[PDB]
Amino acid sequence: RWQEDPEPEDENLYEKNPDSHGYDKDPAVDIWNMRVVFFFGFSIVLVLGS
Amino acid sequence: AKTVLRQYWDIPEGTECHRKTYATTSIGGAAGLVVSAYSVALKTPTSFLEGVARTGRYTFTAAAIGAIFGLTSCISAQVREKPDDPLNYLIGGCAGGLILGARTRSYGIGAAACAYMGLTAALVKMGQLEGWQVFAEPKV
Amino acid sequence: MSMVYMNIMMAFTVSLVGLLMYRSHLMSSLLCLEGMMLSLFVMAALTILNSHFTLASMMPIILLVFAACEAALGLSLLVMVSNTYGTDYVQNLNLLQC
Amino acid sequence: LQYGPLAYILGEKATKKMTEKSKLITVDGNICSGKSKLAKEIAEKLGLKHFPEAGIHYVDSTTGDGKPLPVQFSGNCSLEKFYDDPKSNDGNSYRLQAWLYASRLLQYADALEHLLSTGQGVVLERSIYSDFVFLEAMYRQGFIRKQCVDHYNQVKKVTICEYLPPHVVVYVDVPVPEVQSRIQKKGNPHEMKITSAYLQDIENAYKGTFLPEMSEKCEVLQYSAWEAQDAEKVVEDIEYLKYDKGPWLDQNDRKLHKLRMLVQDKLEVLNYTSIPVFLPEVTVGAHQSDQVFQEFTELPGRKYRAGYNEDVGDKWIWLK
Amino acid sequence: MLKYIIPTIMLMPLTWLSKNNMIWVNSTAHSLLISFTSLLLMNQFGDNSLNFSLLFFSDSLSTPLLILTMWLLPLMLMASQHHLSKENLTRKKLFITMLISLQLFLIMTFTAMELILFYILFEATLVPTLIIITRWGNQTERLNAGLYFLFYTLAGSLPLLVALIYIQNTVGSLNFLMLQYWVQPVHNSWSNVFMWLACMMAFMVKMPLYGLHLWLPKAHVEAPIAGSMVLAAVLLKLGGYGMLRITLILNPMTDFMAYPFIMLSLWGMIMTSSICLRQTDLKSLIAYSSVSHMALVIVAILIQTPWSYMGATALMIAHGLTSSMLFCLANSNYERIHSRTMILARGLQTLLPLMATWWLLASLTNLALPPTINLIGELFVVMSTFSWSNITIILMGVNMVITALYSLYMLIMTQRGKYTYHINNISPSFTRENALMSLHILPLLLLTLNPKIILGPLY
Amino acid sequence: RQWQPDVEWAEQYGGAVMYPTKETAHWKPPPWNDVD
Amino acid sequence: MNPIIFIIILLTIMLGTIIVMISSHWLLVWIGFEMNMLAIIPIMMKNHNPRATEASTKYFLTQSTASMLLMMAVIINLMFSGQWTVMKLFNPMASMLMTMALAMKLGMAPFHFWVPEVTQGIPLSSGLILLTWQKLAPMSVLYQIFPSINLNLILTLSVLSILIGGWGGLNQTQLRKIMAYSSIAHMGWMTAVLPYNPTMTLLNLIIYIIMTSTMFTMFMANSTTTTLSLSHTWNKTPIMTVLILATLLSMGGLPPLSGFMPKWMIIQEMTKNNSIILPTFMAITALLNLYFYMRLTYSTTLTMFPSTNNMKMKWQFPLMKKMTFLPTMVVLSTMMLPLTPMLSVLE
Amino acid sequence: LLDLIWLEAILPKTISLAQMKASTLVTNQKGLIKLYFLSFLITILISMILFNFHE
Ligand SMILES: CCCCCCCCCCCCO[C@@H]1O[C@H](CO)[C@@H](O[C@H]2O[C@H](CO)[C@@H](O)[C@H](O)[C@H]2O)[C@H](O)[C@H]1O
Ligand SMILES: CCCCCCCCCCCCO[C@@H]1O[C@H](CO)[C@@H](O[C@H]2O[C@H](CO)[C@@H](O)[C@H](O)[C@H]2O)[C@H](O)[C@H]1O
Ligand SMILES: CCCCCCCCCCCCO[C@@H]1O[C@H](CO)[C@@H](O[C@H]2O[C@H](CO)[C@@H](O)[C@H](O)[C@H]2O)[C@H](O)[C@H]1O
Ligand SMILES: CCCCCCCCCCCCO[C@@H]1O[C@H](CO)[C@@H](O[C@H]2O[C@H](CO)[C@@H](O)[C@H](O)[C@H]2O)[C@H](O)[C@H]1O
Ligand SMILES: CCCCCCCCCCCCO[C@@H]1O[C@H](CO)[C@@H](O[C@H]2O[C@H](CO)[C@@H](O)[C@H](O)[C@H]2O)[C@H](O)[C@H]1O
Ligand SMILES: Nc1nc2c(ncn2[C@@H]2O[C@H](COP(=O)(O)OP(=O)(O)OP(=O)(O)O)[C@@H](O)[C@H]2O)c(=O)[nH]1
Ligand SMILES: N=C(N)NC(=N)NCCc1ccc(I)c(Cl)c1
Ligand SMILES: [Mg+2]
Repeated sequence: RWQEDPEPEDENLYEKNPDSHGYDKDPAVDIWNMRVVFFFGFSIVLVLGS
Repeated sequence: AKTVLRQYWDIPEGTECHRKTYATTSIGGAAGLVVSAYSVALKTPTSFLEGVARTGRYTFTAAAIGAIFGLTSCISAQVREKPDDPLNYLIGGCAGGLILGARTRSYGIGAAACAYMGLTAALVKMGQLEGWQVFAEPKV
Repeated sequence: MSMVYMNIMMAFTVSLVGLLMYRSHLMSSLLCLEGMMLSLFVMAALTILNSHFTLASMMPIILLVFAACEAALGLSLLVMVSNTYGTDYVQNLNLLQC
Repeated sequence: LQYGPLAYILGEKATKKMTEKSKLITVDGNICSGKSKLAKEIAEKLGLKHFPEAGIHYVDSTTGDGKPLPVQFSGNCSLEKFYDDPKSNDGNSYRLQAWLYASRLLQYADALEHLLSTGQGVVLERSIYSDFVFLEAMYRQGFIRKQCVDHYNQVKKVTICEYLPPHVVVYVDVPVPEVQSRIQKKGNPHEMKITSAYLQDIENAYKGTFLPEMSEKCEVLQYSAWEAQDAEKVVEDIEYLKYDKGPWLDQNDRKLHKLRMLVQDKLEVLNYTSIPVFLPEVTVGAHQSDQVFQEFTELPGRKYRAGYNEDVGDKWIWLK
Repeated sequence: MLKYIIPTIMLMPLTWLSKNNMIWVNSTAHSLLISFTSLLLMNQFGDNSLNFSLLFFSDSLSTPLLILTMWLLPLMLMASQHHLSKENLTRKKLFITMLISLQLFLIMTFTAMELILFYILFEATLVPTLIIITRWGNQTERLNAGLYFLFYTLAGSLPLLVALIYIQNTVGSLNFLMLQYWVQPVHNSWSNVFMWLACMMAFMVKMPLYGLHLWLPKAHVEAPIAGSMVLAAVLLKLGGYGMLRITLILNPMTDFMAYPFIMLSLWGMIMTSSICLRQTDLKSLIAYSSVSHMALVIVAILIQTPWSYMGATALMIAHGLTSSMLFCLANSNYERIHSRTMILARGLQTLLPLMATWWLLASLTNLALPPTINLIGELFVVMSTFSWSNITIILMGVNMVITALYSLYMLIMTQRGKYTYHINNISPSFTRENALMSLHILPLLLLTLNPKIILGPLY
Repeated sequence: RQWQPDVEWAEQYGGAVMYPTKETAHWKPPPWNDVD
Repeated sequence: MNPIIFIIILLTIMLGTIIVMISSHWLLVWIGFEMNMLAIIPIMMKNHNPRATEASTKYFLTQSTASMLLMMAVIINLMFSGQWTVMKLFNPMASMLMTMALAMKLGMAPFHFWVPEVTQGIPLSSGLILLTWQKLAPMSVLYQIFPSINLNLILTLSVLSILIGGWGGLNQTQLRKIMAYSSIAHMGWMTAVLPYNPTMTLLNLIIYIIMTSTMFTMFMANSTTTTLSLSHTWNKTPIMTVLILATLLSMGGLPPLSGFMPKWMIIQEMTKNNSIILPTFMAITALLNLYFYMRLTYSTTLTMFPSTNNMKMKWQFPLMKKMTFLPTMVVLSTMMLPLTPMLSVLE
Repeated sequence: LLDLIWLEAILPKTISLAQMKASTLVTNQKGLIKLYFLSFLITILISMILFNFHE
C-alpha cells in the first residue's frame, strides 16, 4: 500500500548508558534532571514543607 | 392555531373527554398537513396519487397521535381524580409515542418516541401550571 | 379601503403567486417579477396622487428606473443561462444540489 | 513594486513589453532525438531564454541556493530505477511521472512569467502539453495501472486549462530504430534497457494525439534528424511564421494580468497537483511525511522565508 | 492568588525560551518551586476564610485542592517526558504548555469568588484536557473519547449556565460570600425542581455519578499518562468542589431531591466495584475504581452533615493521590509491554522487586487501610451515612469487601504467580519511575500525621 | 506508535455527503476547480 | 476583472449598504438594497462557469423577490400612516411582509435554501462578502423596526434557523457549505435576542463577522474548499492548523474564547425577561454546530491525515497571499473574552 | 448489560441517530429553484392562515 515508515524498535535506555536514571539520553542532562527532582521534590517540598 | 389551543386549555382536565380528544386530534391533523405540504413541495411525489397517499399517511399518523394523547391523558385525569398532575400528560405523551412506533412499524422509535414525547407532554403540563413562557414578552 | 385597492392588491398577490410557482422558462418568472413592480407602481402612484403628497410624485419614477435596471440585470443572467444550456429552463440550474 | 494590481494600474501592462519576438517555443521528440541541441541553437540565434528540460530536480534549481536536494525530498523518484524495474511494487513508475508533470507545470509557469514580465521569449524542451506521451507509453507497457492514468488526467484537467499553449511547436522526427541506435551509442547503462516497444508507444502518442492536437492551435514545424542539424533553416522557418491561430490572438492586458498573477504564485500554480486522491503510488503516510518535513526544515536556509535565515548570512532581520 | 497565577504563567515563557535539551529539567524544577510556595495558603482561620480580593478567595476546602493541583504538575512532567521523547521539540513544548494552562485554569477555578467566574474557568479546563487526549492519545478511539468527554460535560454545564445567570438576576449576586448571607430557602415547585437539576447535573457528570459515568472509562483508556493523572486527581474533583459550594443555595429542596442520586450512588458503588473484579484492561479497572470511590463523595455531599463534608474532602484528596499513583504504576508496565491487558504480564514481583512494593502500598491505600487518609475519609462518610439511615451500613460494608477483593486481585494478578515466559524486555525500574511513585505515596502517608489540613471547612 | 488516520479513515470525509442515503447515492463530489 | 473596476464595484457594494444604514426614508433604504444587489452579482460571476452562473441567478431571484416584498411593506405603510420615515411600521401586515423580506435577504430558515448553494458556487472571497458584509444592511433595518415586529414570527424564524443551521452542517464535507449552514445558525441567535436587547444583536453580529472573516481568510490562504484539502494543511503550514483549531473552538462557543461571549450575553438578556426554555433550547441545539466544528479540528489539527508525494514540491515556496488583517482577526476571534464589558460601546 | 449497552443505548447512541437522520432530511434537497420557491409560498400561507403572523 502507501509509502509509510516502518514502526521503530523501542530503545532500551540502559544499552547506551548503564547508569541512566531514565530521564534523558544525554548523560549530563539525565543526571541534572535526577538532581532537581530529588532536591526540589524531596529535600525542599517534602522535608521543609512537612 | 391560537383558537384551538384556547379551546383545549379552557376545558378542565379530566372532564369532557370527547371535546378534549377533538382539539388534540385537530391539532395533530394540522401538524400532519403542514408536514405533508413541505414534504410534497420539497420532495416531489412520482404521481398525483402518490402525493395524496403520502399526505393522508402523514396526516392520519399525526391525527392518530393527537387523538390518543388527548383521550389517554383525559381518562388518566378522570380515573385518577388528579386534574392538575403532569403524570397524566406523561401517560398521554408516551401513548402517542407508541402509536408512532406502530405507524412507523418499529420498536426503537416507539420506545424513543414514548420517552421523548412523554417527557415533553409532562413538561407542557408543568409550564401550564407554573406559567412558564416559551416566547416571553419583552419586559426589561 | 377604496374599491380600487382591492384589485391592485390582488394583482400583486397574483403575480407573487406566479413568481413563487415556477414552471420551466426562467423568462416566465421574470415577467411575474416585473408584474409585481407594475402593481407596486400603480398602488404607490394612486396613494401619492390621491393624498396630494407633492414631493412624493417622483417616487414611482425612481421605483420604475431602479426596477428596470434590476430587470436588465436579470435578463443578462437569463441569456448567460441560455448560452450555457440552450434554453432558459430552471431545471438545468441544479448543479449546486451537490 | 512587486507585481500586483497596483503595479498593473500604474502602467505595468504586458502588451507594452511584448513584441513580435515575444514567443514561447517548445521542442519535442522521442528519446535521444537531438531536441536538446536544437533547442539551445534556436534560443541562441533568436536571442531567447533557454530552459533545459525539467527533470526530477528542477524545483530545487529555482529555490534556496539552487543546488539539488537529497532524494528523499523528491519522494525517491528515480529515472534510473524506472529503467531497471519499471514494474516495481513500490509505485516508483507513476510517482516519477506525477512528479515530472508537476515539475514541468512549474517550469511552464516560470517560462510564462519570464515572457510576460520581460517580453523576451523562451525555448522549452517538452512541456505539460507533451508530457502525456510518456504516461501513455508507460500504461501501454503495463508499467502503471489504469487508476494512475485516471489520476493523471484529473490533475492535468484542472491545471493545463489555465495556461496558454506555445506559439511554436518544433518536432524532431527520428525513427525508433535510429533512436535505439543512438541510445546504445550514448552508453548509459540504464537507458539501454529501454524497449523499442516503449519507444514506439512514445512516437505513437506524439503523432497520434500530440501533433494533431497542437496543429489546431499552434504553429507546428517538423524536421527529420538531418533537417534538424541546419539550425539556421529552422530559425528561418520560425521567423517566417504568420501566427494566425491560437488563443494568443485573443489575449489582452486584462487577461494577461490575470495570467501573470497566477504564474508568479507558485503555490497557486501547484495547487491541484496534490488533490486528495488516495492513489497508493503517490500517497505518503503521515509518519513518513511528518518525519521528512522536519528534515527539510533543517536544511540550510530552509527554516524561514528567504531573507530571514541567519545561518546563511541574512542581515537586518530585526528590521525585516 | 496573583502570587500563584503569575509564576504559573511564567512557566510558559520558561519552557519556550529554554535550551532544547533542558525543557523537562527547567519546567519540572520551577513547577516544584511553585508547589512549595502553595503551602502559604495554609493560613486559615477558625471563623473566616482567606479572602484575598474581589476575584479570589481561599478557604479550607479550596486550599488542599490547590496544593494537590500544583503538586501534580511536576509529577505529570516526570511521567510524560519518556513517552514523548521522539516527539519533535515544538510539539513537546506545546504539550507542556497545555499542562501549564490546565494548572492556571484549575487554580483560578478553585479560588474564584464569583460563581460565573468559576463556571468559565470550570469550562475552560475542557479545552486543554480535550487537546491532550485527542492529540497525544495513542489509539484510534481517542477521537471518540474526546467527543464523549466534551459533550457529556456540555450537556450538563449549559443548563448550569442558565441557572447561574437566573440566580444572579433573582438574588443580585453570585459572589459566594454574598450568597452565604443572602441565601433564601428553595420552596417546592416544578420550576425549583429543574433549577435544582440545572445546578447539580453538571457536577454529577464530572464526578461522575453512576449512570453518567460511561465517558470516564473511555477517557482513561485513551488518554496519555499525564491526561489520566490530571483527570483522576483533580478534574473529577471539580464536580465535588462545585457541589460542595452550590448546595448552599439549594436548601431545603435537597432533602428530597437527593434521593434518586443517593440510590444511584449507593447502588452504583457496589456495581462499579463488582465490575472491577472482571475488568481485563488495567487502566479501565482503575477508572471504574474511581467511579466507586466518588460515589461515596456524592452521597457525603448530598446528605450534608459536618462529618460527611469532612469525609468528602479527605476522600477527594486521598483518592487524588492514590488513583494518580495507580495510573502511573500501570503506565510503567505499559512502557515495557505496550499493552494494558492485566493478564498479559504476570509475576512482576520476581522481576521488579521495588516496583512491587509501590504496587503493594498503592493497593493498600486504595482499599483504605487504617490509618491512611483514604480510610479516614471513607470512615467519616460511613459514620455519617449510618445516622442518615442505619441500613446504609450493609451497602457500605459490602463495598468495603468488594474493594479489597479487586484491589488485591489487581496486585495478585500482575505481581504474583509465575512470570510470562516470552516477555523478556522487563528492564529494571528507572530512577525516574521510582521517584515518581514515591512522590505520590510519601505525601499521602505523611498526611496521616496531620489529617486536619485535608478535612475542609467543617473541621 | 501513535495511530494516525490511514487512507480508509480519510476517505470517510471525501464523499459528497457525510451520511449516504438512497436519495444521495447518485451525488458526486464537485470539480476540484469548480468548473463543469 | 480590471483592478480599477473591481475596486469601484466593491465600493458600490459598500455604498449600497451605507445608504441603508444612514437613510431615514424608506425609499432610500430600498435603493440601498437595489444598488447593493446590482454590484454584488459581478463578483459572484467573476470566475465564469456554470456553477457561478447558477449561483448568481439563484441569488438574484431570491433578493429580487425579497426587495419586491419590502417595497410592498413600504407602500402599505405609506397608505396607513402617510409617511416614509424609517422606524416602526404602522400596519401589522406591513410588519410581517418586511420581516419576511428581511429574513429572506439574511437567508434565515425556512428561507435558507439559497445560502448553501450560492456560497458553494462562488469564490471564497465572494462568499466572504456574502456571509459577512451582506448581513449588515438587513440587520440594521431590523435594529430600527423591531418594536413593531411580531414576537412569535421573529422567534419562530430564529428557532428554525438554529435547528436547520445545526442539522444542515452535520452532512457537509464542503467548507463553503459548512460556513453557509454555520451562518444560518448564527443568524438565529442574532434575531432571537433582538426583541429583548438589540445591543446584544449587534454584539453577536460583530463577533460573528470577525470569526467568519478569520475562517474564510485562512481557507483562502491555502486555497482549501473541501475538508480533505484542508486536511493537508498540517504538512504545509502547521501554524495555520493551530489558528484554525482555535477559531473553530471559538465559533463553537467554548470558554474561554471570544465566541462564548455572544451566547453568554444573549442567555443573560433572555433570562432577565423570564425566557428560560428558549435560551436553554438554543444553547443545547448549538451543540450541533460544535460537533461539526470539532470534526474539522480532528481532520485538520488534532490528527495528521495522509499526504501526497507532490506536496513536497510545495515545501519550497512561501505563502504569497495577502492574508490581510489575519493576525489581528484571529487574536480578536479567540482572546477577547476578558474584555467583555466593552460591549457597552455598542449601546 | 448495563454499562456497555443500556446506559449507552438510552442516551448517546440514540441521540446521535436522531441528529443524523434529521440532518439527512434537511440537506437532501434537489437544488431546484422551483421546489424552493414553492416552499416559500407554503411558508407565507401557513404564517397567516395557521399562525396569524400578519396580525
Ligand atoms: C424535551 C423538551 C422539549 C421542550 C419542552 C418545552 C416545554 C414548554 C412548556 C409549555 C409551555 C407552557 O404552557 C403554556 O403555559 C401558559 C400559562 O398560562 C398557558 O396560557 C394559557 O393561560 C390560560 C389558562 O391558564 C388560557 O386561557 C390561555 O388560552 C393560555 O394563554 C398555555 O395554554 C400553556 O400552553
Ligand atoms: C403575504 C401576502 C402578500 C400580498 C399582500 C396583499 C396586500 C395586503 C394588504 C394589507 C392592507 C390591509 O391591512 C389591514 O387593513 C385593516 C383595515 O382596517 C386593518 O384594520 C383591521 O385590524 C385592526 C385591528 O385593530 C382594526 O383596524 C380593525 O379591527 C380591522 O379593520 C388591519 O389592521 C390591517 O392589517
Ligand atoms: C517593541 C515590541 C517588540 C518587543 C520584542 C521584545 C523581545 C525581542 C527578542 C529579540 C531576540 C529574540 O531571540 C531570537 O529568538 C530565540 C530566543 O532568543 C533564539 O533561538 C532560540 O532557539 C531555541 C529555542 O527555540 C533555544 O536554543 C533558545 O531559546 C534560542 O537559541 C533566536 O536565535 C534569537 O534570534
Ligand atoms: C445525559 C447528558 C450527557 C449526554 C451526552 C450525549 C451526547 C452524545 C455524546 C457522543 C457524541 C459522539 O458522536 C458520535 O456518536 C457515535 C456513537 O454515539 C459515534 O459512533 C460510534 O458508535 C456508533 C454506534 O454504535 C458506531 O456506528 C460507530 O462505528 C462508532 O464510531 C460517532 O463516531 C460519534 O461521532
Ligand atoms: C442532552 C442533549 C445533548 C445534545 C448533544 C448533541 C450531540 C450531537 C452529536 C452529533 C450527532 C451526529 O453524529 C453522527 O451520528 C451518527 C449516528 O450515531 C454516527 O454514525 C455512526 O453510527 C451509526 C449507528 O449505527 C452507524 O450506522 C454509522 O455507520 C456510523 O457512522 C456518525 O458517525 C456521527 O458523526
Ligand atoms: N518516465 C519519463 N522519462 C522521461 C520523461 N522526460 C524525460 N524522460 C527521460 O529523461 C531521459 C532524457 O530524455 P531525452 O531528452 O529525451 O534524452 P537526451 O538524449 O538526453 O536528449 P536529446 O538528444 O534531445 O534527445 C530519457 O531517459 C527520458 O526517457 C518523462 O516525462 N517521463
Ligand atoms: N433593549 C434593552 N433591553 N437593552 C437596553 N439597551 N436597555 C437600556 C438599558 C441600558 C443598559 C446598559 C447601558 I451601558 C445603558 Cl446606557 C442602558
Ligand atoms: Mg536532452
